Amino acid sequence: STGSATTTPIDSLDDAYITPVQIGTPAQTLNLDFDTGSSDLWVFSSETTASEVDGQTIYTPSKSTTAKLLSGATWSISYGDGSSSSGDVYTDTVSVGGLTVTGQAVESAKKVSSSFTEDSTIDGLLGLAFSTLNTVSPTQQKTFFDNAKASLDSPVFTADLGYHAPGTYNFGFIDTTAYTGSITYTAVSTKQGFWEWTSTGYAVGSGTFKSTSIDGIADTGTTLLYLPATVVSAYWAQVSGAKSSSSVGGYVFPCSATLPSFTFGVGSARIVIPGDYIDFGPISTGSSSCFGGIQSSAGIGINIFGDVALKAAFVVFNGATTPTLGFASK
Repeated sequence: STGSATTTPIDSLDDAYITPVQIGTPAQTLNLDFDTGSSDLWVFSSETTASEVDGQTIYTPSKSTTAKLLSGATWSISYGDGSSSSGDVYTDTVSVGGLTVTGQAVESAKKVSSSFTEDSTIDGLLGLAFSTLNTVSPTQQKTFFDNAKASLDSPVFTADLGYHAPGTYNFGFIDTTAYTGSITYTAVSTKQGFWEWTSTGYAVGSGTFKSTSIDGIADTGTTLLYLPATVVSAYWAQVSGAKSSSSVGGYVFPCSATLPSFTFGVGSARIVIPGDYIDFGPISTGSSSCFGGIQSSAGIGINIFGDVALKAAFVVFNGATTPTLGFASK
């Protein structure tokens, strides 16, 4: 089997991407944030505290003939931006882009933090990291990909995110029309439960490439590119007036600037992020200070190749027995 679904930015800045997902019988379609940095599929639901729902579409398990309470199971997750959610668990039929998993754990939120409530366009998350990070207790549950894998034509999924445009998540096949040149594959460590890999270096604009190992994760659920302070300083030093602002919470730059590109290495290959992808616009409405899309990872504890980086590539998440990651230009 295979599946193919379009993923769409939630706003004009590509702050996140939503992908339609069919849950239950008859289908209930919710727009989920596909997140290769976590491993819980959770949804706004009929059980979510009413005051914490503000425009989201909810999953109602009592209206699904295939829903079954997973008795005794609970979940609770805290993300790296400080957001969180928790609740109980059902199993139900879940389909993405034509690909169907029966008996998928669907984690029903009883509580969500304010950032989730305030984002009316995101109806929940679909985790695509390794199942060892799944938070369901006392019986840990598998991701949608892990459940689908044996049925897929090939044990892979791909992320093809757009810049200010829709893109695609494919399951079970590599669309050879969706990228240019060849795909370069690189080793993955699953020791921390992430799609963790080591970039071979970077360049700023038209500058010379610096060969240096940068360990980080491929995380479709993180908006920005978070890299070591040394790397980030070298980037922003090429933008007149750019500075790190503790009051704003990162690097800002004059909105009048033309940003340089940023290149990262994948083995001997190179992925170029155009300067425009690094512009996240005014810090507040009407400001002439703009927020940068490359930020320091210092204090996070890991480097994160988020959407800013990933949307510059066609990315293969290879879930073969020895997992790997592939990157191609597009």
